[PDB]
Amino acid sequence: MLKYIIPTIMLMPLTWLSKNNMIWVNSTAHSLLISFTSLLLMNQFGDNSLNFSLLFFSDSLSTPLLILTMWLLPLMLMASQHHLSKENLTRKKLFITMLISLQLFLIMTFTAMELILFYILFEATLVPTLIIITRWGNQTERLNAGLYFLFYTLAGSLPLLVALIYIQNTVGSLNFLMLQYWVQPVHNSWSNVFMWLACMMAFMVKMPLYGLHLWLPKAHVEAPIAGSMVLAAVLLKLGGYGMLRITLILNPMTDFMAYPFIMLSLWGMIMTSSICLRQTDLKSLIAYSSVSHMALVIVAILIQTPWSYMGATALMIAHGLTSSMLFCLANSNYERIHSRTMILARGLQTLLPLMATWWLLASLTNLALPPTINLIGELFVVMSTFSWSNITIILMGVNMVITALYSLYMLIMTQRGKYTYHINNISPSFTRENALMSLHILPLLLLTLNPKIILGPLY
Amino acid sequence: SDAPPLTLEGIKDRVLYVLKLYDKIDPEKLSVNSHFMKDLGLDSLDQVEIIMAMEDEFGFEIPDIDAEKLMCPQEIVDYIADKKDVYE
Amino acid sequence: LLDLIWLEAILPKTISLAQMKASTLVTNQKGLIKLYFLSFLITILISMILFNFHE
Amino acid sequence: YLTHQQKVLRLYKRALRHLESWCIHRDKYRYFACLLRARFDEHKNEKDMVKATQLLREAEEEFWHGQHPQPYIFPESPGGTSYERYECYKVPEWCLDDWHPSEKAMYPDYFAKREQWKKLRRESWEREVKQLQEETPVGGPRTEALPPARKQGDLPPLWWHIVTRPRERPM
Amino acid sequence: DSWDKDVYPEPPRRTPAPSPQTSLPNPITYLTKAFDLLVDRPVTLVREFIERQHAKNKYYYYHREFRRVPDITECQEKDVLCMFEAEMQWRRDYKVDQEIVNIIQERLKACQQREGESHRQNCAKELEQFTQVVKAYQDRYHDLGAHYSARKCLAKQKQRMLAERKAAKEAAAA
Amino acid sequence: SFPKYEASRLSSLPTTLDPAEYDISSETRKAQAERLAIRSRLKREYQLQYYDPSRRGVIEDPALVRWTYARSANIYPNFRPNTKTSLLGALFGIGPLVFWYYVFKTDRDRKEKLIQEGKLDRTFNISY
Amino acid sequence: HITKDMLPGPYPKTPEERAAAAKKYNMRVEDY
Amino acid sequence: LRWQEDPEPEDENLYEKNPDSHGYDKDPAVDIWNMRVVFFFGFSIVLVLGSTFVAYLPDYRMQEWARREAERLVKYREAHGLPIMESNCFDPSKIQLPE
Amino acid sequence: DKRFLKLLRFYILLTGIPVAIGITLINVFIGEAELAEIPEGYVPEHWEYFKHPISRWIARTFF
Amino acid sequence: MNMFSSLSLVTLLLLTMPIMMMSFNTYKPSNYPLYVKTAISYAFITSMIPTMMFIH
Ligand SMILES: [Zn+2]
Repeated sequence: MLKYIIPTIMLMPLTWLSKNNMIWVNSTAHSLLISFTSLLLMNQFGDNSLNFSLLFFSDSLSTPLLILTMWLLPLMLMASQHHLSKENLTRKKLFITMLISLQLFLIMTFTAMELILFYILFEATLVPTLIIITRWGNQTERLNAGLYFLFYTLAGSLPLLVALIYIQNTVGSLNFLMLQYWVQPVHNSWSNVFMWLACMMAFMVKMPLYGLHLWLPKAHVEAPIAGSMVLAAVLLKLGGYGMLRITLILNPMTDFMAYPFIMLSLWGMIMTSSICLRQTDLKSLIAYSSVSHMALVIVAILIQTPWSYMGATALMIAHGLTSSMLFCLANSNYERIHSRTMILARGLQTLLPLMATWWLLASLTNLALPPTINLIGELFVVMSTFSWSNITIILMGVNMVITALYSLYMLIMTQRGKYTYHINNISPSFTRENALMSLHILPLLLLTLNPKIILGPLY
Repeated sequence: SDAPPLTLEGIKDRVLYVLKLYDKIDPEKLSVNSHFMKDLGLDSLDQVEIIMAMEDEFGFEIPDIDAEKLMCPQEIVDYIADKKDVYE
Repeated sequence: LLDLIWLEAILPKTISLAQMKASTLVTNQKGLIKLYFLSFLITILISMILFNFHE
Repeated sequence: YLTHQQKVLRLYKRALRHLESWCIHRDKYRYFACLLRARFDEHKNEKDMVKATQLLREAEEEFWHGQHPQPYIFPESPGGTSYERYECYKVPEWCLDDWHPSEKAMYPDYFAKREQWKKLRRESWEREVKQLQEETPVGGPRTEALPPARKQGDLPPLWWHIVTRPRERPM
Repeated sequence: DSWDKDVYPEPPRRTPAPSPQTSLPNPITYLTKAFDLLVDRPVTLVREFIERQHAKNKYYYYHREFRRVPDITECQEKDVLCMFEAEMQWRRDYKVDQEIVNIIQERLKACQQREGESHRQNCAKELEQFTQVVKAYQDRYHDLGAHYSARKCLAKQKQRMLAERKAAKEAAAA
Repeated sequence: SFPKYEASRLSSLPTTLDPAEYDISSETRKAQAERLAIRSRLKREYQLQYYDPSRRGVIEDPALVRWTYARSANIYPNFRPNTKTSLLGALFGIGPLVFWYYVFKTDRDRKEKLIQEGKLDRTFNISY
Repeated sequence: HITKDMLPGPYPKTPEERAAAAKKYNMRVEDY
Repeated sequence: LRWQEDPEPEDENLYEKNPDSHGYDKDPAVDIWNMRVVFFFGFSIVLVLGSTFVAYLPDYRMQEWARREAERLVKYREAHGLPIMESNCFDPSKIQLPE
Repeated sequence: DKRFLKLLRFYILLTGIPVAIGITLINVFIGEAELAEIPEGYVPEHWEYFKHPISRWIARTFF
Repeated sequence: MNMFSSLSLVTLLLLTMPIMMMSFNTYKPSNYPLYVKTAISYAFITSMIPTMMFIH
C-alpha cells in the first residue's frame, strides 16, 4: 500500500511549497491522480485477497472503501474553496493538511492487517476530524459538537482496546488472516457477553446505532462542508467496516446478542426517518437520513448472511456518494442565503434551473430508485431480513414510504412553490458547484452498469 | 393562449355593454363616470349584482374587499385592465 | 421527547452532570492545613483498622 | 373588521353564487335569484340591532345548511383548477442583473430602458423614505395604506415592487 | 464452433411447413425477403470483413487448471500453511458449485419457455435434476453464515453424518 | 331544521357560525384595531428594506429564527422529568422495542423448532 | 443580529414576564 | 459596543468583477486553470478511462472462470454417469466420526 | 448552465472519442483470443488466461 | 426468429434515440415535439411486424 501512502504524504509538501494562488489547483489536481491510481486495487481474486505485506492487505470489502475515500478528497477541496477565500493563507494550507492527514489515516485503516494497527489509525481519525469541526465551523455550537463527537467515540473505543489486547493474549495474534484459521467458538458465559459488548460498541457508536447517535445531528450539521462530506461518507463506514471484520471472532454468541441491536435499528429506522418529516433545518434533515440508512447496515451485518453482507457493502458505498451530494447541494443554498432553515428559500427551481436537476437526481438516489445502487443494496438487505423473519418486511416497508416522503418533501419545499420575494441574491450556479455535483452523481449511476465491484467478498 | 388580448377600448365597451343591459339604469344617461348610487340611483345590493355580472362577463372573480370599493363604470375598467395587464 | 429530551437525559446529560457535582466536592476546599492533615490521620487509621493494609 | 353592512353584502353575493351552482341553467337560476333578492329587500329596511343581527346570524345558518357541497369556483380564483398555474414563470425582474453581457446585447433597447427605471428608482428613494417619516404618527403606522405623491418629481412611496411585478401570463 | 451442445441440451427442431390456403399475399414472407436483403446482407458482409482481420492475427488464451491439493480433512489443528491451501480450494469449489446450479437453472428455464403451454409434462426431466442438485447444494453450502469456511462446512457435514448414522440404527433395526 | 355545526381539531368552526363574530363590543373593536396596528407596524419595517434599492441579500426574520430556535435549542432547558414525560418516554421509547423483540423471538423460536424437525419447507431455499 | 432577549425563553410566571414575552413575539399582552 | 470589532462584511459576488467567473478563484487567470484541472482530470481521466479500465478488468473474482469449470464438470459428470453434485463436500472416508 | 454542459460534453468526449475509436480498432483488427487446450509441458503466463486484448494488457502491465 | 428478435428490440431502441440525441445536444429545437411524434410513429410500425408474426 506504499504506492498510495507516500503520494498522500507528498500532498502536504505540495500545498506548503506551492504558489500562494495555486494551493487549490495543485492539491486538487494531484489528489485526482491518486484516485486514478487507486483503481489498481481491483486486482481481487475469487479465493485469496490481495496481501501486500505483513502490515497491509486489500480484499474486496476495503477496495471500494479505499477508492471512495481517495475520490472524496478532491471533492472536499472543491467544496471548501468558497468559505475559505477570505481566510489567512497559512490557515488555508493547514485546513488542507487536515484533509490530507485524514485521508492518510483512512487508507491505512481500511488496509491494516492487524486489529491494533487498525485501532490506532481508526482512533487516529479523530484529531484531524475534530479540529476541522471546531476550528472551521460557523456557529457557536461547533465546540459543543466536537465534545459530543469525541466522548461518544472514546467512551466506546477504550473498551475495544482492552478487548483486542485480551484476544491477543489468548489467541496469540491479531492478524486478520491468522484469526480466520485460529478462530474458536465463543462459549456462552457472562465474561464473553462483555467481550462481545466491547468488540461491537465502538463500531456501533460510529455507525451510529439508534440511541448512541446524538453526536451525528451535531457534528454533521455544525462542521464545515468538507467535514460534513467526510463525516457522512467515509467516517460512518469505519464502524461498518470494523464490524464486518470483528464479527469473525464472535461466533456463535452473535446469534442471540444481536436482538437488542436489530430491534433498535429496525425501530430506529422509522423514528429517524420520521424526524426528517419535521425538520426545520435542511442540513439536519440530511444528517438524520444517514442514521436511518445506516440502520439497515447494522441489521445486515448482524444477521450474517451472504446476501446481507453484499447489501451492506453496496449500501455503504452508495450512501457515501449520495449523502455527500446532498450536503453539497444544501451548501450551495447556504452560501447564497447564509441560513440553514429549509423554509427560508423556496421556489429555487425558478432561479436555478440546472441545480434543481441535481436535487432531483440526489433525491431519487436517496429514496432508492431502481436500478441505482442505493436500491440494490437496500433490496438485498430486505431480502436477507425476510429470510431472517418474515415480519421484518413490515418495518422495512414503512421505512420506504417515509423515506420517499421526506426526500420529496425536501425537494418540493426548497425547489418548487413560489420563490421568496426578499431573497434577491441568488447568483447563477457556478461551474464549480455544477461540476461538484457531476462528480458525485455520475460515478454513482455508472456503478449500476458494473455493480459487482461494490458487493464485497461474498460476491 | 390563442385568445384575443383585451384592450382599454374593449374592456370599456363590454362594461358599458353590460350596464346597458341592466333594467335599472337608463341607457342614455349612462356615462363612464356615472356613480352607481348618486348619478344613477341604485342601492348596494344592486351594486353587488353589477360586480357579479362583470365578473361573469370577464370570467374571473373580484374580491369582496375590492368589489365594494368599486362604484363607477371606470373603476371597473381601471381595475380589470390592472388585473389583466392591459396598457393600450 | 425521544431525541432532544430523553436520549439526552439518560446517557450524556446525567453523566456530565454527575462529574460537575463530583468536581465541586473535590475542589471545594478551604485551604487550611489543620483540616488537610486531619484527613491524613483518618486514612492511616482507616488503612489499619478497616482495610488491614498493615498486615 | 367587517361592518354589519359589509357582512350582508358578502352573504348576498356568496348566497347567489352557491344558488347558481345548484340551478346551473340561467332561466332556473334567474327565477330563484329574484326570489332570493326578495328575502333581502323585505328586511333591508329594519334598523334594530337585535333584529338585524338575529336575521343575519340566522341567515348564515340557513346558508351553511343549503350550501353546495362542490360550488363553482372560477378557474384562477383560490381553489380553482388554474389557480397559480403560472407561478412557475413569474421570474422576478432583479434576475436580469445577473445576465451575462453576451446575452444582454441581444436586447440593447430593453436594457437601455431598464437603466432609466433603475436610475429613476435611486433618485426617488430618499424622498420617499423622508415622506413616510413625516406622515407617520409618533409610535408607528396604525393602518395598512400608503400615501400618494404630493409634488411633481415624486413617485408614490413604495412603488417598485407593485409596478415592476411579473405579468399574469409571463410566457 | 460455439458453446458445447452437451451442457445445454437442445431438443430437435420441428418447423411446420407453409400451407397457404388463401389467395392473398402473406405479409411476413415479403417482409422476410426485405429483411434478408437490407439487414442480413450488409450485416453478414461487415462481419466477414471483421472476421478476416482476425485471421491475420490469431492468438490464444487458456483455461487455468488448479492442481488438486489436500483438503481440510487433512490439516492439523492451527496449521495455517495447510489450512490456507485447503481453504482456497474449498472456496474455488464453492464458486464452481454456485455455477453448476446456475447451469441447471438455465436448463429448467429454457424448457418452460420452449415447451409453451405443454411445459408441465414435458419439462419433468429438468425439474427432476433441479430438485436433486439444489438438495445437494443446500446440504454442503447452506446455513454457514457470512463467515463461511471449510471448517464450518466440515462441521455441518459431520453433524449430518452423525444423525444419518444415528437414525439409521433405529430406522434400520427392524 | 338546522343542526349545529360540531367542530373537531381537523374541522374548524366557520367564521360565519362563530358567536364571537356577532356579539361585538367596544373593547373587542379596540382590540382588533391594535392587532392591525402591530400587523401594520411590522409590515413597514419589512417594506422599508424590501423596497430599498441598495439592498442585496436576505432580510433577517426574527420570528423565523425564534421558531427554529424553539424547535431545536430551547427544548431541553425547559424539560422537567415530571410524571407525564417519564410515562410517555417509557411508552414511546421502550415500549416498541420490547414489543418488537418478542414478535421476532417468538417467530424465530417457532421457526427454529421446525427446521430442527424437518417439517419446514425449504426445498428450493439456497439463497439466504 | 439576534440577542438573548430576542429568543424564546422559560415559561413566564409573573405578569411582567408575560408582557416581556408578548412584546418579544409581536403579539398583544392579552392574545399571548 | 462592549468591544471594538469589525462590521459584518458583505458577501462579494464574483460575477461583478469577472462576469465570466467559474467560481473557483477571484483571479481570472487562475480561475480558468482550476476549472481545466477539475474537468480534465476529474472527467477525462477518472470517469472516462477509469470506467474503461473497470470494464476490461481481468476476470474479476473468477466469476467467468467458474462458469467454464462448471461446464466441464457437468459434461464429465453426465458423460460418465455420475451425480451432478454430491451432497458431501468432503470424502466420508478421511473423516473419523466420534463414538 | 449551458456553458457548464458544453464543458462537460467537451471533456467527456475529449478522451471518450479516442477510446471509442481505439476500442473499435482493437476489436476489429486484433479481435479476441480463442480458447485452446494448454500445450503439454508449457506454463502460460498469468496474463494469457484472459480473452479480451485489453484484459490481457491490464494483467500484463499492472497486476 | 432473426426478423422477430431484431424488430422487437428496435422498437425499444427507437424510443430512446430522442432522449440520447437530446442529451449530447444533437438535435434542432422548436422541432423536438415533431421529432418525438415521428419516432413514436415508426416505433408503432416496427411493433406490428412482431405482432403479425404472432397472430400468424
Ligand atoms: Zn456566502
